[PDB]
Amino acid sequence: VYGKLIFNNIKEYTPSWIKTIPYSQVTKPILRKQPQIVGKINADPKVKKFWVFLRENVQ
Amino acid sequence: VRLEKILWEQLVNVKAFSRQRVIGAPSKWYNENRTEWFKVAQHNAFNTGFSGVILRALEPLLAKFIYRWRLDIAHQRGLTLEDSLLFMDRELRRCYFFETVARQNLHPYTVLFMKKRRARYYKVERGLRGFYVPDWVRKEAEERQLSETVDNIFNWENFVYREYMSDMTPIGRWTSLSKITPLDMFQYYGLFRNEAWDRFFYNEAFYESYSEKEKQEANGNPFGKFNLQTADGRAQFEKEVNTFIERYPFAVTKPGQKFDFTRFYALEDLANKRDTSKYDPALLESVKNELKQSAALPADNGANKTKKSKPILPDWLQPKFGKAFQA
Amino acid sequence: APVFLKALRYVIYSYPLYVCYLIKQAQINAQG
Amino acid sequence: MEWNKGTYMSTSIKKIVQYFSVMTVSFHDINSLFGFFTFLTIASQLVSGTMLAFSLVPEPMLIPMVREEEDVEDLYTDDFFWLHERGVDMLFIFSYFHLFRKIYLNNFEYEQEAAWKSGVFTFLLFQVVVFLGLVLCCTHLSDITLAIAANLYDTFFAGKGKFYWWIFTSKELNTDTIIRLAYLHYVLAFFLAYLGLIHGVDMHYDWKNESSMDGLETEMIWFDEALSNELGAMIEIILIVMIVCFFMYPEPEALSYEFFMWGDIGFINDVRFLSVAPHWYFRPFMAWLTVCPFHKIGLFGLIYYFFILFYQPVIHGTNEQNNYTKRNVAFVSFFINRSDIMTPKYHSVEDNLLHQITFWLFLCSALYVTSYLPYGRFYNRINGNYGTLWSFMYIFFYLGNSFLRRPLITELYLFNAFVKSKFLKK
Amino acid sequence: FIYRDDIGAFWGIKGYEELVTEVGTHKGHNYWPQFSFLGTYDSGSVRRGFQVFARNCGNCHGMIYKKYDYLLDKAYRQLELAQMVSDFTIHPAHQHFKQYYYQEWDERDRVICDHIYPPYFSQDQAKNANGGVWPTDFSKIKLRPGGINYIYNISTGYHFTPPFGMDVPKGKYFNPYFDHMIIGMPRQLVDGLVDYDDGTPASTPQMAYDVSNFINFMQRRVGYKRPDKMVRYYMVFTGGLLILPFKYFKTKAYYRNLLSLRWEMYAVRDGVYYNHFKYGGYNSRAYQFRGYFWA
Amino acid sequence: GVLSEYNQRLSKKLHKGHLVEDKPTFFVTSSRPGNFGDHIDFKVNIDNWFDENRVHNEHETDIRRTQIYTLNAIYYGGLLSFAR
Ligand SMILES: CCCCCCCCCCCCCCCCCC(=O)OC[C@H](COP(=O)([O-])OCC(O)COP(=O)([O-])OC[C@@H](COC(=O)CCCCCCCCCCCCCCCCC)OC(=O)CCCCCCCCCCCCCCCCC)OC(=O)CCCCCCCCCCCCCCCCC
Ligand SMILES: CCCCCCCCCCCCCCCCCC(=O)OC[C@H](COP(=O)([O-])OCC(O)COP(=O)([O-])OC[C@@H](COC(=O)CCCCCCCCCCCCCCCCC)OC(=O)CCCCCCCCCCCCCCCCC)OC(=O)CCCCCCCCCCCCCCCCC
Ligand SMILES: CCCCCCCCCCCCCCCCCC(=O)OC[C@H](COP(=O)([O-])OCC[N+](C)(C)C)OC(=O)CCCCCCCCCCCCCCCCC
Ligand SMILES: CCCCCCCCCCCCCCCCCC(=O)OC[C@H](COP(=O)([O-])OCC[N+](C)(C)C)OC(=O)CCCCCCCCCCCCCCCCC
Ligand SMILES: COC1=C(OC)C(=O)C(C/C=C(\C)CC/C=C(\C)CC/C=C(/C)CC/C=C(/C)CC/C=C(/C)CC/C=C(\C)CC/C=C(\C)CCC=C(C)C)=C(C)C1=O
Ligand SMILES: CCCCCCCC/C=C/CCCCCCCC(=O)OC[C@H](COP(=O)(O)OCCN)OC(=O)CCCCCCC/C=C/CCCCCCCC
Ligand SMILES: CCCCCCCC/C=C\CCCCCCCC(=O)OC[C@H](COP(=O)(O)OCCN)OC(=O)CCCCCCC/C=C\CCCCCCCC
Ligand code: HEC
Ligand code: HEM
Ligand code: HEM
Repeated sequence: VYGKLIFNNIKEYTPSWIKTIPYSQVTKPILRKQPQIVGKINADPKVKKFWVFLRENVQ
Repeated sequence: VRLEKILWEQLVNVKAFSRQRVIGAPSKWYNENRTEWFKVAQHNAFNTGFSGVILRALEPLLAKFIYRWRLDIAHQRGLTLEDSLLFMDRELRRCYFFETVARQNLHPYTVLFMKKRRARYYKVERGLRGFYVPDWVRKEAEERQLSETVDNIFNWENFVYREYMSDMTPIGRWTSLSKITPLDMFQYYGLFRNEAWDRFFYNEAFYESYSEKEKQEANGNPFGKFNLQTADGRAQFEKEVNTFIERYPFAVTKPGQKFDFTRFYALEDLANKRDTSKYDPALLESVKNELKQSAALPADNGANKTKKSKPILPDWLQPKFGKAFQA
Repeated sequence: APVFLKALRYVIYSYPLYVCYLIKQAQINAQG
Repeated sequence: MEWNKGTYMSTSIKKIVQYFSVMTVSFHDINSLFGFFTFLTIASQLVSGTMLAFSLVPEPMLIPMVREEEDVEDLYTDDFFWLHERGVDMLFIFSYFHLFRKIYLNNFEYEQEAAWKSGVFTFLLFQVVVFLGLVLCCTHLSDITLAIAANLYDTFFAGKGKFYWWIFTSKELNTDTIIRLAYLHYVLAFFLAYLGLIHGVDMHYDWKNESSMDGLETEMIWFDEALSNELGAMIEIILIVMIVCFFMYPEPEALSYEFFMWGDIGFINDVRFLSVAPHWYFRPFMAWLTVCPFHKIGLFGLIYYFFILFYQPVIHGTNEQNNYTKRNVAFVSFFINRSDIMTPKYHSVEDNLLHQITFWLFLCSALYVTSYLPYGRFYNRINGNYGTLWSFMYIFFYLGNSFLRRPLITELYLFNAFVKSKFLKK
Repeated sequence: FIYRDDIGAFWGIKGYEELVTEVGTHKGHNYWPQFSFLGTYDSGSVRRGFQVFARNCGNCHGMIYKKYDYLLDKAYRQLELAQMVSDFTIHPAHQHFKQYYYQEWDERDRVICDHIYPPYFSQDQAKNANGGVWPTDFSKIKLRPGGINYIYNISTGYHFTPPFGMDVPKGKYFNPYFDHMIIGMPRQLVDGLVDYDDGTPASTPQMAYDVSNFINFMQRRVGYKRPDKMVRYYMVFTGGLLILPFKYFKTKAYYRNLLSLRWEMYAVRDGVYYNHFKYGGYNSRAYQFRGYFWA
Repeated sequence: GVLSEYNQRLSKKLHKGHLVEDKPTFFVTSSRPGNFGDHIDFKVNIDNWFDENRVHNEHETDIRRTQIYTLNAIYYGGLLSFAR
């Protein structure tokens, strides 16, 4: 879809005629912690303690 | 034994039947371009004879279930016909001959983009089946028409023939595989091939070939010898082109728009000796500039380059800063 | 184009129809 | 043997262990796993079958009584016999589904040859093994199967001599024949595992989930990521088959093809010829035999089916010549004005409707051929079922003719469109 | 694919157009406890069936493959079965494989370990004593039309009369369920023939039902082992259904998790050339291509 | 609740059942090698599953790892029961 076939006569890996987007368009990261997606059962501190116990005693 | 002078050769292959072997100048194997053969065969099949009549009657079905079917499937995945017709899936996946040709000649991008276009869709398809490409990708997919894709296909096929397929000479061969299976072990290649038995020598003249008249006819107007210098001929050509445009939604024009016949007539007149002032100067200038740009080969400008890395050993692998007078 | 290869193709296409013809004749004979 | 250049992969134990612990599998679906289901089932046949080896005494006059007494006194013997019997059917189903899947994908190209032939050979051997197994049942079905096999074998020699005696002693199931056939059955069953291992090693060269080439480079690790999925898919297919069998096969049934297995050789000398029927997997071959009463033509039909199934890559796929091969034609030569034709290229799968139509016609014809028994008591006397005849003819044509699987018009029309579009847009 | 019922072949299975095959299975539903859902053999039914088979049948038929001790855990106990079977005798000529184990030179009372042999020494003696037709061996008799229903139908279906054009030879009887509807067995079941130990009324339908149940109990795939295997199939199917979600988690959701990738293609315009693409790459099967292809 | 997930998820903006971006998106890494230039105009990603496919539990990751191990253990236990 891009265009004509280009052979190895083009030395550069990225030909000049291609388009490079500016820095404005590129989306920026959201460098903040977001709320955890956790269900009711696993949000129970007792269940968390059970998970830790299983991890550090049998796993 | 000599295959020539065998009993069959002595009896049947004789001057009386015009079956004699004629020795001429040595010539390369694969002397006929496959693309040219297909073009001439297509013209003979579709635009001549009862076969032409039948294939013209069935044209709506072929367009519906072959062209539009493929185009719809490709658009669903954000791909164009170029993604399948230019390089077959098999060639992109595993074929070694195409791999060698691409490595020796092609630029990495030509195949990199082809693979990444499918990677886009398939990364999601494998995760969740039934993926439909959104409109923003579909639009850029639909931007490219079939004219440029066929230009690329013809260029690639002609290049492959002229460079590599024109530099081959097949030989009698056994099973290439090293399998101990007797079925595969005793496979015999070289017989039951028409090329093997038609000509025993590289000097023998080629008996069968499309006549120059057939080639010239195939190079004529694809829509059936319309007179572009007459009003009735122009009207017939226009109706034929309009029905073709309707049949092929994304071949030469977007489905919404319509074909511009004045520019095409200007192109044809400029290509041929015929010329006059009946064409607007702006139209002539635009046509000439577009014709120049279409065949122009893109070239690198050598600008907007990134710094070349010159790595140096880390500090902990280098001598410490302090140094005094030894002795 | 070779005579024997062309003949091989013709017999490949035709032999199934020849066997169908033989089967039909056998059915007619078995009918009585 | 300088003509032999070596082997693809050395089957040393360490090399096999490393290859399988490092092998990666691209993301796939259930349809592209039948091959594994074909192997795992074999891995059970070697086990279950072995448990039957310690039970069966090759004496024809004791096999039925021994089986019946071991069903009661011994435990799990009848369970393993049932497992073996149903494993044969499941193996046939999986192998034929795998064959159809690989035919649909146009896996006849040169890079597929090692994968294809190495597979088909195994399939061929599998058939032979199955045949031997039947003879071990010592039922009237085994008697008929052995008689037919001996007749076909003798047809090669034109009925002169006794070249069949070394294995088919007297063309009857006796102690010698049963012993030899049972031991050969065991040996070839265990050889099938090695053949399947070789095929599996070879096929990985160009293994793909679908015809369309996804540009994915990352892959799963076979040992657990792909193995777990394969085992789960096997479980799912077993569940589906059990559900189907529950409705289709109620235990008390008015009639069944298994009733012909009532007779035990030696105990009953009277064979009910009116109701003769094999197991469904060998049903199509006997149906072909009854459809074509001629012995030589029927034998040639069976041999042609198997061998043409073996040589698909050579006949249909691309080779040394990059689609420049000259295919012979019958009628289109006049239309194109050319004695031969260049092999067409755009033989895609997913977007090609002609390929799908032809392949599904072929598959439906095979299913119809396997559907029922022609019942040759008056099948030929009456005008025979035209469906079986047409399906057999189409099976023969599809396997051997490139115009059904690589039609010319697909690329001719595309080139017509290309020329028209380029002319319009220059 | 679509079959015809008026032909006389069930589901398209030819070869049984000269007898009734769909009486109690397809066109009728005769209830049998064993084949019912979560069904099991009725111990009383099999007990009565063995009692009938040991007083009317057996004197003509037998099961060479089977032996009495099959009935130890369901129908009879060891001492009771021994008492019942001690009333019969086996000569050393009966044994299919006399072997060195059987060291008798005369008749002796049977034991539960003895195979079920008829009073005759061989098939030919039975044919001679039964008008030249051999009473079929009930072992493996499951492979008859209607399955367990077969024994029940023939035992009962004697009331109908032959149509015109069919001649019943002397010593033969008309039974529509038998091959060609002519059977050499005279009607055996008559009301009051057998006095049961449990006091059950003795009528020909009840006796036929008990005999059919007993005859089916001795089969291998069907019979005393089928119900437990059916329960086992149910259990395994339940296990597969319950394991499907964990397979989904371990395979498909996992693949979807692995496919959550981010890709970024940048413009690298350093002077370095792409030599590795131009001069690189390997093929495992190169030895199969070298000297053979593309030259 | 147990079934609340289905009810809450029903209110989603997804293209024909697939969660995809509504416009082209391009992501760059500031820690890339210097010889890399700007992002190519090619839209490599159609979907943003890298961010969407997240349970924001960077803390407490080991608990999720143990959960995954437990699910694998259940699957393997069923298979091993059949093998037994
Ligand atoms: C007029 C009479 C007509 C009779 C007709 C009927 C009988 C016909 C067959 C007769 C016997 C020949 C069989 C040939 C092979 C099978 C057929 C075929 O086309 O091959 C398919 C298949 C094609 O392979 P491929 O696709 O090319 O893949 C790569 C190759 O396999 C490359 O392989 P590789 O180089 O990696 O070597 C592999 C080799 C590694 O080698 C070694 O490490 C040692 C090799 C030397 C062993 C020395 C000891 C000899 C005694 C023990 C033999 C054990 C192995 C089995 C040998 C085969 C025969 C039993 O083996 C293994 O890795 C392990 C093997 C697996 C173990 C279990 C095997 C059981 C076989 C039982 C069936 C036998 C075939 C019956 C076929 C019937 C028709 C369908 O070939 C094999 O599977 C080869 C198997 C190994 C053969 C070893 C050498 C055999 C030499 C035979 C000499 C002539 C003997 C004549 C008398 C026979 C009396 C019985
Ligand atoms: C009511 C419904 C009943 C249904 C019954 C079921 C059967 C009927 C057909 C069912 C549907 C089709 C199933 C099979 C095909 C599936 C699709 C497919 O593969 O197509 C792609 C395939 C593409 O082929 P290709 O890629 O061009 O071939 C490459 C080469 O040409 C290489 O190919 P080639 O050039 O070599 O020729 C290929 C093909 C022919 O195909 C072609 O025509 C090739 C070109 C196809 C492209 C399009 C061409 C368009 C122009 C053709 C015009 C032909 C004239 C007809 C004009 C009609 C309009 C006026 O020829 C053959 O393979 C068979 C020839 C056998 C010769 C037998 C001679 C034996 C002589 C010796 C006998 C010895 C024994 C007896 C001795 C007795 C002594 C007394 O085309 C076909 O298969 C053609 C058929 C298209 C679909 C069927 C159309 C209907 C035809 C039958 C109508 C019957 C009506 C009955 C009415 C009854 C009322 C009561
Ligand atoms: C399978 C049984 C094998 C039996 C082997 C017994 C040996 C027989 C030969 C004895 C000596 C007589 C030799 C005569 C001269 C032969 C010369 C010749 O042709 O050279 C060959 C050449 C010779 O080897 P070479 O070319 O390396 O020789 C180099 C020169 N010398 C020997 C001097 C160093 O090699 C071949 O082509 C070998 C062909 C072997 C074919 C084996 C086919 C077996 C098929 C079995 C059945 C398959 C069933 C498949 C499954 C079916 C399922 C339905
Ligand atoms: C509104 C209603 C909604 C509900 C609709 C429900 C529809 C459900 C549909 C489910 C799928 C149905 C399956 C369709 C196909 C049935 C096929 C069939 O009849 O199979 C019967 C058999 C069933 O066994 P069977 O023994 O019961 O056979 C049928 C029995 N009679 C005849 C009585 C009807 O199918 C199988 O088990 C086969 C499965 C694997 C087949 C693999 C292909 C083999 C092909 C070999 C070809 C060999 C060619 C070479 C020969 C040599 C010469 C050329
Ligand atoms: C390349 O592509 C391919 C694939 O991908 C699609 C495939 O899937 C495939 C298919 C793959 C296959 C069929 C392979 C899968 C095989 C299967 C499922 C069956 C075999 C599986 C096995 C695990 C075999 C194990 C064999 C054994 C002998 C070990 C037995 C197992 C266990 C757990 C016991 C281990 C322990 C012991 C032996 C020791 C026990 C005793 C002691 C400790 C006591 C010792 C002390 C004293 C005193 C005795 C192929 C071939 C392929 O090519
Ligand atoms: C154990 C052995 C048992 C007996 C085996 C007997 C085998 C008998 C084989 C008979 C073959 C009959 C056909 C031969 C035709 C040969 C014709 C020929 O060479 O003439 C050339 C002519 C070409 O000329 P034209 O193109 O027409 O001229 C162009 C002019 N501008 O050739 C052809 O067309 C032939 C093409 C097909 C050839 C097929 C050959 C098949 C060979 C198979 C293998 C045979 C092996 C036999 C020994 C086996 C031992 C185990
Ligand atoms: C429906 C058929 C199957 C489908 C086929 C579709 C594709 C067709 C492609 C074209 C195939 C062309 C094949 C042409 C020949 C076919 C011959 C054939 O099949 O046999 C038929 C034909 C006649 O058969 P009938 O049963 O009489 O039929 C009734 C006639 N009124 O058979 C023959 O005549 C064949 C004779 C061949 C004899 C060859 C010589 C054999 C001599 C003995 C050899 C012993 C070798 C021993 C080797 C020992 C080594 C240690
Ligand atoms: C001797 C008087 C017999 C008694 C007592 C019983 N049967 Fe019999 N049976 C006898 C003969 C000679 C035959 C063969 C008839 C023929 O035409 O071949 C039979 C056959 C049967 C059959 C059918 C066998 C078959 O292969 O289809 C059945 C189902 C059968 N007999 C059942 C049966 C029962 C239940 C009996 C006790 C009530 C019984 N038979 C007693 C001779 C004699
Ligand atoms: C006993 C019979 C067979 C067994 C045990 C078997 C086994 C396998 C296995 C395990 C695989 C890899 C998993 C997968 O299928 O995706 C495979 C792939 C494959 N098999 Fe088989 N198979 C058998 C028959 C066949 C047949 C009949 C053919 C062809 C007619 C064949 C050709 C192939 C091909 C082409 C592939 C994939 C290679 C590719 O995609 O290029 N096999 N087989
Ligand atoms: C792929 C491998 C195998 C296949 C395809 C196969 C196939 C068969 C078939 C079709 C039958 C008869 C079917 C029936 O009864 O309806 C059978 C039975 C039998 N098989 Fe196998 N088999 C295989 C492996 C084995 C092995 C390895 C052994 C022994 C080591 C074995 C031993 C037996 C025995 C003894 C019988 C008969 C049992 C009896 O009659 O009681 N099988 N097999």
